[PDB]
Amino acid sequence: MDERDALRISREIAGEVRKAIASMPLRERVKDVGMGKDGTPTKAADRVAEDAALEILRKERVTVVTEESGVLGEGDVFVALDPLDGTFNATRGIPVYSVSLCFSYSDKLKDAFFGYVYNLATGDEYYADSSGAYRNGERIEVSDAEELYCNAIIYYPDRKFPFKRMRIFGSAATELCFFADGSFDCFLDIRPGKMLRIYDAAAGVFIAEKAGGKVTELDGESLGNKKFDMQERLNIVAANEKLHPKLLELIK
Amino acid sequence: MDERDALRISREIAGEVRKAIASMPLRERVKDVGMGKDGTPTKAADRVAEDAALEILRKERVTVVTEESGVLGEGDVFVALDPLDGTFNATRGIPVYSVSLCFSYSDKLKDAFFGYVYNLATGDEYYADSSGAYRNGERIEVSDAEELYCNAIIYYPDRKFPFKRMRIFGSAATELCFFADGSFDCFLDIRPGKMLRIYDAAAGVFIAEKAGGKVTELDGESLGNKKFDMQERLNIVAANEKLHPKLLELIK
Repeated sequence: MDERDALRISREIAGEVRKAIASMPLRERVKDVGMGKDGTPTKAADRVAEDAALEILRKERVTVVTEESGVLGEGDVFVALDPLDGTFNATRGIPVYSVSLCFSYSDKLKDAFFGYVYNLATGDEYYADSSGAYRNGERIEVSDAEELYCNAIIYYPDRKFPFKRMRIFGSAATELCFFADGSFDCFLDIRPGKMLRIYDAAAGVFIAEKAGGKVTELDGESLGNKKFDMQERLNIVAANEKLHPKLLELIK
Repeated sequence: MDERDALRISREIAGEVRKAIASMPLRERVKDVGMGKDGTPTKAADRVAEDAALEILRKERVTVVTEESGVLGEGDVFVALDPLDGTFNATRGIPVYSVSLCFSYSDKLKDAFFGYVYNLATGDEYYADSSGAYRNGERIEVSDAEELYCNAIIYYPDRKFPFKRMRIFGSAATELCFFADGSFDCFLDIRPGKMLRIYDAAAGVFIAEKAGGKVTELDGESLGNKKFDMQERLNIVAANEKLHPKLLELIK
């Protein structure tokens, strides 16, 4: 498989996933249907979403990692999948939630060749391959935000901070694409618990990097060897080249 | 003018403003045209929305209160208007932005008789009146959660909090409706630098209260004396009756 195929498959899935959820009323959406492999409630909206995506990835030779079902298949191309990133918003009808797809030629983040995040409430399509990163077919780049006095997305502000704005929308994949296109100056998940997961973050991170952002763990080190399995966890500091060090500086 | 005239007027307004913004590209929305009564810039999105609103409004016997154009007119129904709350979101295609209107029978919030918040992105309509609070014409009520381990919108977390989730979406009027809804268990604007202005607070305050919430100043003071005219900005502590007393202690 290659980048154009991943892009064709991802679009297949988003189209099918968006119709599975769009026609499901909030009342149906919010009901628990099971417990995820990941340990949290599977909501009905997650499993309808998760089901439309699996019927596509099934016909392809891959190893998929997902929240509800977990590790699946035995293909050489690994897929980190969040069929529904922003479930809480979806169940509440808040228009910020996405499908997120990251494909890798190995079990580790550093071998990623495609990343895709599709917001299912707006039709906004974000992706990245070798030719760069795009929003709805258009080239995107991080901001040239060199001041600390900037627009941050952060999980979770814990103290006084110097940001012009602070936002938290409930969809990490999607907010990583808000960083990537330059609509926010940085993204931070510095929760000491290290609560962000690999299917949640991998499409976003890769996309953010293709758009020029620097994307590291808490301490500035590379995420390159993050594993596409259920037990991986991460923290994230992401901003352009000049701003990134100041941020690391800030939180240290 | 009565609560029924107020719904009719709000709806036509929602229509014009929805029409105009929907027609302009992001690159346009974001231009500074640009100086309003607070010293914050007026973006092209802001002006177009205001113009559409005001055109409809001051055909009425009203005093308009807006940040952009300040206090307009001399009629004695007072209308707190913000034609586009969530401007930063709107200019980047992030779909949480609304037109907000609160009609009172004096310049004081306590004489409020109608509140109206329309999601310009999604078409969600919230309103309240002496009959009750609605979302897309279905009556609503606030959650009844009683613990601080709840779902909170909060401008801004500065210390360690016990909440189950914290969110910050960039449109206080919409966000007070998320609370009004039960979607979120509380709404907190505790910023030491009380920045919230009455025209962004009044309607969602109005709707949340008709939906059963307790909504007061930061120390628990009543909001009925806050005025549609000027200089003072709000702090807000919004929650069901059982959680509100607890929130007041916590932000001690």
